[PDB]
Amino acid sequence: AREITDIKQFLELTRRADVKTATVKINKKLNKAGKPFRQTKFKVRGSSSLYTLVINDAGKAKKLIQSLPPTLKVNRL
Amino acid sequence: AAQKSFRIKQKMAKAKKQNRPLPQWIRLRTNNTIRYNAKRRNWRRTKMNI
Amino acid sequence: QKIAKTFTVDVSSPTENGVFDPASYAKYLIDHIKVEGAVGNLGNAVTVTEDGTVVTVVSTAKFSGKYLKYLTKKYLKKNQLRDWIRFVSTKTNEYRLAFY
Amino acid sequence: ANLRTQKRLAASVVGVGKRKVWLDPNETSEIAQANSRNAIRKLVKNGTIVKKAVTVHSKSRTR
RNA sequence: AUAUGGAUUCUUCACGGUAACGUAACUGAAUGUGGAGACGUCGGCGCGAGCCCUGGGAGGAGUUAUCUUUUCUUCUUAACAGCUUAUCACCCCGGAAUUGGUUUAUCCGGAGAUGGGGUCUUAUGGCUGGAAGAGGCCAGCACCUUUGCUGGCUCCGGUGCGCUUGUGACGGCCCGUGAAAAUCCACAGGAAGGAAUAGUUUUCAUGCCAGGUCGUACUGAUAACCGCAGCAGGUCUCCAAGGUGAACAGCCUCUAGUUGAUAGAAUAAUGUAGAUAAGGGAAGUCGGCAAAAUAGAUCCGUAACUUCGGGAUAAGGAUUGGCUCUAAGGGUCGGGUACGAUCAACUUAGAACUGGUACGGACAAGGGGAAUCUGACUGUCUAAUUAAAACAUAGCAUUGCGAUGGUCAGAAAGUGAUGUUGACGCAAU
RNA sequence: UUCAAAUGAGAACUUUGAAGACUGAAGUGGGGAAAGGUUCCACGUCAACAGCAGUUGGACGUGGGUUAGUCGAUCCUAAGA
RNA sequence: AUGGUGAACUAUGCCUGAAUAGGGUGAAGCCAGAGGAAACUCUGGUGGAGGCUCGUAGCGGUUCUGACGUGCAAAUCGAUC
Ligand SMILES: [Mg+2]
Repeated sequence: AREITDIKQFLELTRRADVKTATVKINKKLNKAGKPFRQTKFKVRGSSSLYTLVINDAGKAKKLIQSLPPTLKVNRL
Repeated sequence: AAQKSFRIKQKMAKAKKQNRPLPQWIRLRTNNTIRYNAKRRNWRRTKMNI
Repeated sequence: QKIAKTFTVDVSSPTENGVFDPASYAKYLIDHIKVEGAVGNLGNAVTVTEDGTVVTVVSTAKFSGKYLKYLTKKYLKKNQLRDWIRFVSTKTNEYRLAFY
Repeated sequence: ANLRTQKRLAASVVGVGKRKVWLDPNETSEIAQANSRNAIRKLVKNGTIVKKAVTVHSKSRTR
């Protein structure tokens, strides 16, 4: 139920020792009428809040998929 | 009413247990005279006044 | 301003069974498409091209799929093709005729 | 047969009133077995319980 | 209960802004002060929300002898969180008459107006997270089948004296001025505890555990309640679509819900309810009882009398449809430091034409006048035979009493009402 | 109110479909308070009750059903006791 | 006569809630204008007062001395109000 903008905090927050699950969601959005893009949301399940980091760049989004720790239970849908 | 005290619902449970006809085998007893349930009560005929 | 929309009608299915005439259907659209409320006022604003399996409408003036359904349903009732042909949209502006 | 329960569930399942639910008269025997909401959902899917068309109130004369 | 990160200190317990004030925190015991809780009603005005109306577009359904780019229908976004958003209020500059600013409503300015620049409440609104993965609307492919699967679209606007509801700033009104506490916070105050190889804050963030007991179905009423009953009675309240129309009128329709009240056949008298009648027009009757007539709106015109406020819609006349037009009534953008374009409301007035002189065409809807008796008025009562000239009422007048009192209550009392009162009062007429 | 089908020994009255209507949003709609107490729902069923009927029912027989830290009570106080 | 029970109806006070279309009329306050020997008078707006008024819901219960009067009802029903 919260938003975070910096990628630096997401990588710190995903190793918070209370995080057990996280989801990756794919959304087909429309920025301009000339071309659609792919908007992916990275969500992490904290004990009290759900942090959603929204990434619009497809290339930067791919770099964040393997950046997550292996102990994290990542859901893709 | 919907919202009710425990006294009322407890006393309704008593009146719901008692609402059914006579057991069949009792009239088969030796020297039996009870022919039916004379204290049967229905919600449409007489009110409990509780 | 001058953007053109393309509406395609897939009449392939009912033409083999012999109950539909694709050539006449394009002819019917030309006379009855109203452009600012007039028949025959299609002064190159719209264009109906028929090639035997698909009928395409390219329009720069006012036009909508709900109009094209209205005209097509007008034709099938006129020729007693109703309860035999349905005007269906497979996807956006990709309408198709179903025989079933 | 008695299909008031079947009509009551169909109204609640399809989200419309009982005055709209249509029960197939020629398929009465099958509808009588639909004792749950899951069964009514099966019957709605295969056309045995069609919802209905709505009654129109046109504003053409008002416009 | 509790640790880490963060915050702070050798200038021991924060900084920045002239200021209104701001921030992620940023020691504060006893004690005291302040606020919230915490409050009427009506009137009109601004804003929001839902609904209503409506345009384009993407789907589905209906009509199609003829016409209809057509009629109906889906296009949704919760609690909570972050950022921003405010009428009012306030701060700094500056110093005002040729007074200015300004509201629908006339109030404010040398106790600092106009103006320029800022601060704040977050009702409310917008964007984003939630959240499209949900819901809605369609298309295609299989099946005894427990059944499904796969695809799309779910978008962008406009308007308003509209309806309902919330809210704001004001105004009117009062011999009426329209609760209490639990609880929550803040401030003043300086007890105590503290720093250097180290301390302190749990009003900052994150992290841990628990949240007992009783209620919860259903009706809520021409069948679940009360009326001896499945009774034409009674019983507090919330939401409220379109048209006509001033109207949560009357009439028709949409959503939703009913199609329940013993039926059948004939159409005598007499009934109950609804109606119409030539000529006359109250002669009927205790008595115009009953019925009829008038009736909406616009224009014209309106007496006696009067406490000057009324009477008054007095009385009395005209008009009223349809269609084709005409005129006026607005917003927002366009100029070196008069006008033009675009967009959008129904409102009024006028003119031709047209018809079996019709037109508030159904519904809806005052009969009027001249007088006498009586009650001043509004209000109240004999539930189930009397609604009145009765009672009340204001106003007027009188009477008792200064508290060891007046009036009244109590078996009595270290008892009570007025009395949380004090003659501009309380009591009795 | 009507036509037809289903069920049944039996249908004016039950169910389903169709048609014709009404309530017309200060409703014959959707929720509650007081009151009732199981009337709610399913199955079986018509001796009695529904002032005709009855296969139906708020009837009869047998059972099922009410899940809270957040909605209430629980706390405060008012007139009062 | 003695001792009890009732304000679930109703009467009055107090406490806390809740409800009440659409019209007509047009009070104070305010603005502008006109006539003016001054003094002052007049006109048009604005505004939205009243135990005002037409009239819904509501509350009531005037007349038909209507229906009914072994009723739907131990007080109801319709119209009028
Ligand atoms: Mg002079």
